[PDB]
Amino acid sequence: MSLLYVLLIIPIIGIFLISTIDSFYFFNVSYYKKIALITTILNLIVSLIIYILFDFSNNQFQFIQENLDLSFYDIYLGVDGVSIYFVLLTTIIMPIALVSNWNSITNNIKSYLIIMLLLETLLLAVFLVLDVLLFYIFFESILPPLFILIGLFGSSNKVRASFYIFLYTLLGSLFLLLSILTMSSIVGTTYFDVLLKSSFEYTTQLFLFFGIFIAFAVKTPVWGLNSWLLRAHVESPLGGSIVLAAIVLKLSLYGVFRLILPILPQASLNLTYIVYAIGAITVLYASFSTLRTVDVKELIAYSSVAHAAIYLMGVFSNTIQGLEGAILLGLAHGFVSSGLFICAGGILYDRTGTRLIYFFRGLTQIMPLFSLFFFILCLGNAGTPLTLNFVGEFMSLYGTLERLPIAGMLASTSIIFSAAYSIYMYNRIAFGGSVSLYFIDCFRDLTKREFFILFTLVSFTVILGIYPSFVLDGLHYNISSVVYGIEPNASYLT
Amino acid sequence: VNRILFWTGFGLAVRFWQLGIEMRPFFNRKSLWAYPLFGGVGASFGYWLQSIDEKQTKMLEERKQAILEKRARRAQRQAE
Amino acid sequence: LDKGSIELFGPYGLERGLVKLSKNISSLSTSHVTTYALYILVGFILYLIYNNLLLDYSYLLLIIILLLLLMMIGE
Amino acid sequence: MIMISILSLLLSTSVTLRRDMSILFNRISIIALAYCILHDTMSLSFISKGIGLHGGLLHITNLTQIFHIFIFIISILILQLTSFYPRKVWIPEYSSLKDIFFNKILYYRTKIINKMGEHMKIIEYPLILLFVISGAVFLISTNDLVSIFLSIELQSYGLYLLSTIYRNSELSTTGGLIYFLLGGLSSCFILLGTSLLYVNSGTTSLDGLYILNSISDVNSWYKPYYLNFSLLIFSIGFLFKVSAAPFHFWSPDVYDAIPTIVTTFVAIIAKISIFIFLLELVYYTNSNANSYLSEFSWTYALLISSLLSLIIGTVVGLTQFRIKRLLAYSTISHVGFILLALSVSSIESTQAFIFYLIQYSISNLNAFFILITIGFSLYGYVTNNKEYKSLLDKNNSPIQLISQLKGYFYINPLLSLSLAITIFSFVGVPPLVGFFAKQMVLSAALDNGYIFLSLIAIITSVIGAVYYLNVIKEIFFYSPEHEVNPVLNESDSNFSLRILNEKNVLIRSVLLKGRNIFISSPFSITISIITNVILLFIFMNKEWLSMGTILVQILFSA
Amino acid sequence: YHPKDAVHLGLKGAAVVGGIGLLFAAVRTSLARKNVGPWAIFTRNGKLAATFAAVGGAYDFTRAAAANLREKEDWVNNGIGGLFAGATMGLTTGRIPRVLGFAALTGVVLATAEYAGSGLRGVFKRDVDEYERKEFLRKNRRRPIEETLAEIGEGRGIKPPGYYERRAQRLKEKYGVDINPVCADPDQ
Amino acid sequence: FLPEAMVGRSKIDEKYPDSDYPTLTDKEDPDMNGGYI
Amino acid sequence: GLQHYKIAMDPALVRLGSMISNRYKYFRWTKRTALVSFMYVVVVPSTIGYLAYKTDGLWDLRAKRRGDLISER
Amino acid sequence: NITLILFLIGILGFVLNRKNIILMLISIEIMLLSITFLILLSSLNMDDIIGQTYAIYIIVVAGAESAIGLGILVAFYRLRGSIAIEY
Ligand SMILES: CCCCCCCCCCCCO[C@@H]1O[C@H](CO)[C@@H](O[C@H]2O[C@H](CO)[C@@H](O)[C@H](O)[C@H]2O)[C@H](O)[C@H]1O
Ligand SMILES: CCCCCCCCCCCCO[C@@H]1O[C@H](CO)[C@@H](O[C@H]2O[C@H](CO)[C@@H](O)[C@H](O)[C@H]2O)[C@H](O)[C@H]1O
Ligand SMILES: CCCCCCCCCCCCO[C@@H]1O[C@H](CO)[C@@H](O[C@H]2O[C@H](CO)[C@@H](O)[C@H](O)[C@H]2O)[C@H](O)[C@H]1O
Ligand SMILES: CCCCCCCCCCCCO[C@@H]1O[C@H](CO)[C@@H](O[C@H]2O[C@H](CO)[C@@H](O)[C@H](O)[C@H]2O)[C@H](O)[C@H]1O
Ligand SMILES: CCCCCCCCCCCCO[C@@H]1O[C@H](CO)[C@@H](O[C@H]2O[C@H](CO)[C@@H](O)[C@H](O)[C@H]2O)[C@H](O)[C@H]1O
Ligand SMILES: CCCCCCCCCCCCO[C@@H]1O[C@H](CO)[C@@H](O[C@H]2O[C@H](CO)[C@@H](O)[C@H](O)[C@H]2O)[C@H](O)[C@H]1O
Repeated sequence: MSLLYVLLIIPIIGIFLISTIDSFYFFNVSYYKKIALITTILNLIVSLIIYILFDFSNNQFQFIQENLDLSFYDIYLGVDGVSIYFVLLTTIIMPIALVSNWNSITNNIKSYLIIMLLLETLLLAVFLVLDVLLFYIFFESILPPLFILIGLFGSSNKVRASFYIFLYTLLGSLFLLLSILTMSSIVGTTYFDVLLKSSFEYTTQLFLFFGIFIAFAVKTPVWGLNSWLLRAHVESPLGGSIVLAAIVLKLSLYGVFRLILPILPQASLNLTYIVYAIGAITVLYASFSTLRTVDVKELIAYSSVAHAAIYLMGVFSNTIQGLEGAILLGLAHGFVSSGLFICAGGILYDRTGTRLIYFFRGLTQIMPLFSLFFFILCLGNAGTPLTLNFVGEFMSLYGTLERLPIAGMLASTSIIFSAAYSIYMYNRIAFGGSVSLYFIDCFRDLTKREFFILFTLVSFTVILGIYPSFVLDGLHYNISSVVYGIEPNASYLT
Repeated sequence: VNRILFWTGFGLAVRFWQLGIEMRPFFNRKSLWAYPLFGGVGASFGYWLQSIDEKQTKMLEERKQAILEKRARRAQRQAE
Repeated sequence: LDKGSIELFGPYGLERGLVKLSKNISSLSTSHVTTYALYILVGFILYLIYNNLLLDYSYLLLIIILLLLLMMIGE
Repeated sequence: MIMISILSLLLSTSVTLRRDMSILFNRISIIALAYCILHDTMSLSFISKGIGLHGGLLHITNLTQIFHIFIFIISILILQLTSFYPRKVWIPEYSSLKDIFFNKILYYRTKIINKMGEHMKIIEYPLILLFVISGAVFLISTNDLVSIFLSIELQSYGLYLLSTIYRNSELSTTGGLIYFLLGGLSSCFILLGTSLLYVNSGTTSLDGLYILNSISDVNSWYKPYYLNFSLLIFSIGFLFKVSAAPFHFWSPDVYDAIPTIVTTFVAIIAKISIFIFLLELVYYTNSNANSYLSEFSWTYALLISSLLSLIIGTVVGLTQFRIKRLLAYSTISHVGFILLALSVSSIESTQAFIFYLIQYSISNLNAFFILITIGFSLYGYVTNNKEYKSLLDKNNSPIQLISQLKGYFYINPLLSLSLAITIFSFVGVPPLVGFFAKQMVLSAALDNGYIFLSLIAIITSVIGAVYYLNVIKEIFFYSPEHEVNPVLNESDSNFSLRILNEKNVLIRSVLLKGRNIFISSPFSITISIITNVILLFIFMNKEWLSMGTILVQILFSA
Repeated sequence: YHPKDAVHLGLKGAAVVGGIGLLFAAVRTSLARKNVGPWAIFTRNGKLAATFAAVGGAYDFTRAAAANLREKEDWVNNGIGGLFAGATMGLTTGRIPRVLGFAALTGVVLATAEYAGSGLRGVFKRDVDEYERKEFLRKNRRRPIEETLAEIGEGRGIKPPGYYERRAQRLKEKYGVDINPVCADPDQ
Repeated sequence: FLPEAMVGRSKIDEKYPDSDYPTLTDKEDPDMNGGYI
Repeated sequence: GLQHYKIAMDPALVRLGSMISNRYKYFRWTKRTALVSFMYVVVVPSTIGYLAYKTDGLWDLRAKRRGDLISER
Repeated sequence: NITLILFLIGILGFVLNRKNIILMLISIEIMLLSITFLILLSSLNMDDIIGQTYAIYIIVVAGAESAIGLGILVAFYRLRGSIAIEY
């Protein structure tokens, strides 16, 4: 069997073991948690084995298994240098997601672990499948377990929040389905190798673009459309919020390198000015309203909207630099947003039971270790050099500017306004007076669990910010096949 | 995937779900014979689906050749 | 906007309108066989009118869309 | 074989008056339907668009036999509901082959198993279903107008009788009355349509009408306007029988009033026969040549019905609080997808039509079994909610409100996920089977120019998903209002079960509490086989979809 | 093209759409629960028939008018008549927001119905071999460079062979400046 | 012919009452916030 | 879930948050709200889009030297 | 022309009926007598015996619906005590 199926089967084996141990024993919930965490370690172990054996400049799909037994819907699993790092991020994030929420679930612990083990399978799949109809199948199988992850383990406004993400993500995904169905009917299949050969007529590509973009604007999400995220990324449990922002948000970032860039190039080129206008607006309106947010977890959720706009504008630049910067900023947001939900929804909400920023002040005086990590995370969210977030923004903004110079200049306002929301939140909670008077008793500082998941996540952000070539070497050759263009003395050689 | 493998497992999955819906214990020793019976029925149904597959393949093959005569022979008569 | 026109012109507007719409339509369903029979004949006449006068398809949608709005309005 | 079965069963039930003798007559109705499956299975060794039999008044087709067997198996699964007691008592001391085959268990089974329950006492219930099945498998194979009329009445009249068979319920008799009075008017429409066919063509044979339509379809004294006008009246009656809007107000009321056992059968079987019959009629009334004939195509009524059924079925269901009324409206939104695939007559739409009908008949069946099993499960539970106290026919429909399902995840977690997997299939979420059905219907419509209807369909699918999620939120997002019965576990309350042997000597005595009472195996196994088919279709799709591709290859062949 | 009398056609919609709504008021009176009488169809439910008449007359007239004004026949006019129809729909409820909301909801449907093609009747048949049409669009993998340039245009990173010499011409014609870049090397 | 509890429009108004959706006017709510003084 | 530490929850601030979370239920269409809802959603993005349309491929700085022109069109 | 008029009478029995579930029983049979009567008069015109036979089988199904219809109406009356529709 292929080694890419081993990534899928392990979480499946782990769900089986959680449901069949109580039959060998009133077993403790501690042993439920250990099995799920070990089984996400193994996926990470395997995924690094896949990465050692990867070939950084091969234009054929790798780790493929020859099926030669065709059906109507067959799983085809290939790994490519444009998808490898999305897989690695998934497998590094899911253990922290489990450890972060280790004592906070308290009830329905089996069901909680079985959903996350299910989620890791489906999100691993969406990066590994070699069809665009297969891509859609897994891109939307994550929807039922997320409706239940929010309504069982979510906060007060959990019911409306779970309806919002499900219904918005269902609606937006059904316009992508109509366009995928058109592509398949014209071409006969949705297997990548046969689609990338095929070139659609301009008018068809103009109508496939309207349909793949409706979906991804719903799933970025852009400003006019993000009302599900400000509910779902907040009412959800801590572990739900980590997966939703780090991994689920990137399903459409990686889905533009497959669905738009190679098969609808003329449409992408001629409509970019519409994308850039939308992207510029969500860099401003989201930045303006991230200043006035009184919910700490909601402030982090709103930050993701402004970040996602920068990478969306990068993936539409037709430049090798904005394309790699978009993947780097997708990865960068993955580690940093994870840490700030760990700070907001998993530490202050553990100790105070509230998310209102009015009750917090001067937390440096009694939690110095929280303050140190909270400040480093806050500076990466502000796009400060030495973090992977700065590199992703620099390259994303450069390509946005080289393609359409006016929108990149309005996108670069982020540099100013991301810094203004990030420092203002940090100053209000850690600094900004003395330990607040609403704290009747003292609050303990970080536990050894809270320290080491923040430390792990922060370490990824810095070392990748110093040596981004750890991720750039795989991207260069594979990214070099989604650029559309020619130069006069370099093309059509004889 | 292998049909005999999928269907054998499908029968083992059907036993696990039935005990879960009944809330009866999975794996009590004096009832473990159910898993072999459910798996054997899953093996047998699948040997029947392999015979179904074999015949359908012949039929779809013939038809794709017939549509390739109708399109051909019509083009032959349009050459006049 | 965020807590306003975006939600009034969207999920909260659609929620408020549709629930009122469906309460009105289900106010038609009265379990009176006498009223059900008239509804079937009414639905029969419209089919005959549609597919015998060769009416413009657009003429139908105007009726259908105009009907939905009257169910949005109460009293 | 269905006819030999009705006559033999009729003679046996005619000379008995014993009500304890009903469970066994339902078991023989399952064995009887198994011989019919062995006969139609062996009648599938030929290729033909059709063979007229019995003087041309009947026809046999590969699509006709497949549907005959599908009808017989869907019938064998509903029959299990009346052939096995709802609950069973199981102990690991009596669980091996030697025990279940050579040993025996003796205890007071009457109040545990509901031996004298209502659904276990009607003796003619296995017979009435067998007369409905007969009308269904005749309608599939009708080659003449009179045969159509006589078959549709055989099926319709037996549905009315099934809906009135709980004679001591004010609800059931009310529903049978609504069904007969609105069903009789539908039959006038079907009779008017056929009469106007023969009176203008001189023929009652469908093939002659197909040829008169074939010769007319060419791009003066006798325009064939009657065919499209006759078939539009004709389809109005069949639209009512399948409850497509606008003629749908009857189904929510009848499906909620009659007992849930009964609504499994009545809400499935009539659509399977009516929709298969219409497909052959749509194929041979097609206008290949764009002429004035295609402007009055009768298929437009199905296009307007499908459009209206998509809207009505998904909008009106938002405010339902009764589960059976909810499921009635959900079926109307599913016939809006079946009706669009039928209206676009293409090779892709017919293959998508065939898949949608079979898988939806299979999944809505799971939705009916899960509901009936949850009703039987609450026997060991009690509740103090004041609203449940005032419900009517609490024995014929145990679950009536969606609020009675609050916190079922806490009572039975996998039964709740079976109801989740089935409802998410109605929504059309991947990787579930019901996704792959709506995918095919949308692709068929888009490929052939029905872009406007596709956008309407995906919009209403969002709206219809709202009331499906309300059911899911109710079962999982809250804590139950149902508590375990305190007496069943009282420590002093135990029922003695005796293990005997072949020569009736005690092997063991055992003390059992309410913790030793479970769901019966026929119900648990049936639920798990269908929940698994919905969840694992992406790994087992070749034989099911290939059967449809071959079937439409013949109907369109030559 | 052939001009059409807008006023005539506009009345036809009023009678066609209004005629149906008159049948709806007939249903309302027949299902009245009191002894309201036959003439109640024109007194109690008259506003039901009037709004159908108003909407029908606005649509067909305004569309036929817009057809004459633009001297074209296409999906666009089914839009203009649609907006003026929903505009009349909201005039009855007396709320300004509903006037815009109904018009948006009404007009977007009618344009979408027409541009997508007439679905509710017989869809137009091209009467051509579908196997040839589908197979051509699957194996039409390369195109003449000139064909793509028309839709996207040379520039924006699409610099086809000879772009610089052409750009020289384009700039000279517009700015009026001869292009002569500096050697940037002191020898040769 | 069916009981009012089952088809009646009333229990929809009890399960989905119109009061779920505020409709305060310019007098009782100028800030559009809920009557927040 | 877990019991948190004691917080002097302020009756005033709790209802302020409860005001914000429920704020959208009271939004109305007035002449004031339409004006803001029209400028932010339509005018400002339409204005940005127009500049994005008119300057597309207008300028390139790549390799351009003295004697050459930044304008590409 | 008599056949169509008598069909209208059955239709109009459904138009004017708010309370009589018995007249709904009656008008269905007036509608059946129209359609059978139309089939018969066209059979005389075409010298066909199949139209006569088709009438016979309509008459036999028509009587059977009366038995099922009056039987179900009896089952309803036993628990109701009234055939009336409150309105
Ligand atoms: C497509 C469908 C939707 C996709 C998402 C699927 C989500 C599946 C969730 C996991 C399956 C159900 O998870 C199930 O939860 C119930 C809750 O009563 C647990 O059941 C147990 O809960 C607690 C645990 O301490 C016990 O005290 C209690 O006695 C027992 O009922 C099961 O041990 C667990 O397996
Ligand atoms: C482009 C437009 C957007 C596309 C589609 C977006 C649709 C999202 C709208 C969903 C509306 C919310 O859906 C509905 O919300 C209410 C709460 O408000 C929920 O109601 C629930 O929460 C309330 C909170 O007091 C509780 O009484 C209870 O837990 C429950 O009734 C319903 O269970 C849900 O049906
Ligand atoms: C950035 C733009 C995002 C767009 C997101 C998608 C928009 C979806 C389109 C339809 C949205 C619903 O649009 C909304 O309709 C409902 C009725 O259903 C109206 O809701 C309300 O209308 C009027 C006020 O105008 C009220 O008196 C009435 O009681 C109520 O129904 C809203 O005024 C309208 O804005
Ligand atoms: C969960 C779903 C699992 C799959 C369920 C469906 C599996 C069964 C599908 C069988 C039907 C298609 O498979 C095939 O069809 C054709 C046409 O009907 C038939 O084929 C038959 O006719 C030919 C023609 O004379 C005979 O020579 C042949 O021996 C005979 O088998 C059979 O029926 C079956 O061989
Ligand atoms: C385009 C498709 C997408 C848009 C579709 C929108 C459809 C929305 C349907 C909403 C269905 C009902 O959704 C919800 O139902 C619950 C039922 O208690 C109610 O929810 C209510 O709960 C409490 C009482 O318990 C109320 O005080 C509160 O005002 C409200 O949250 C409301 O009635 C509605 O918020
Ligand atoms: C960081 C992103 C940077 C790229 C985006 C901004 C690029 C701006 C480039 C501006 C210069 C482009 O090229 C420039 O065109 C402008 C057009 O008015 C000319 O500007 C000149 O135009 C007229 C003649 O028409 C002169 O009389 C006038 O004094 C001056 O405005 C310059 O002579 C030419 O050099």
